[PDB]
Amino acid sequence: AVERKVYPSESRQRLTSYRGKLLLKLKWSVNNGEENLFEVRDCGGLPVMLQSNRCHL
Amino acid sequence: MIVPVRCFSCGKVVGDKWESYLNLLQEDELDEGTALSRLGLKRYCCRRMILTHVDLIEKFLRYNPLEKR
Amino acid sequence: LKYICAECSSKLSLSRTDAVRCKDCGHRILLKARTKRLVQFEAR
Ligand SMILES: [Zn+2]
Ligand SMILES: [Zn+2]
Repeated sequence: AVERKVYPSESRQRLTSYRGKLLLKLKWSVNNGEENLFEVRDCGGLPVMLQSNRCHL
Repeated sequence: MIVPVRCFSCGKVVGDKWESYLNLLQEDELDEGTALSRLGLKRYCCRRMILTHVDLIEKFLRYNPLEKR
Repeated sequence: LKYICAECSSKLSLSRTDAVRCKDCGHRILLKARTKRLVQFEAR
């Protein structure tokens, strides 16, 4: 569905972590450039610090 | 947080003077000593109670769990 | 009505064996409301 912004007050009240999704796009290269398979992979919810450029405050 | 009812040292009721102190500071251009004297605070024990009050209740009140923000 | 949404602050009644969420918005945190009860104190 459509996601909604989460602010650290909710993380504090829920007694859980305040983390954002981390995405790496792998390069499944074969034979030095014969063909490359690309696929972004989510690698868990990475914690972020407050008041940073990746925080909603 | 909110103004104390009485002075800690002597016990004089100073809880009814915080709003008047702010009025005399804002409307009238009174310095703090003059405003405290004109409120009737002569002892420095009573003067400090109003001269040094912080009034954090106003900042507390902005976080209201009972009204949509 | 015994609960308050932690974000939109709208009073909501949560029945037993029911989803714990605000009906208006999608918030899963609810605050128990304080109802009228006798609570003695000493003015000291
Ligand atoms: Zn005094
Ligand atoms: Zn709600």
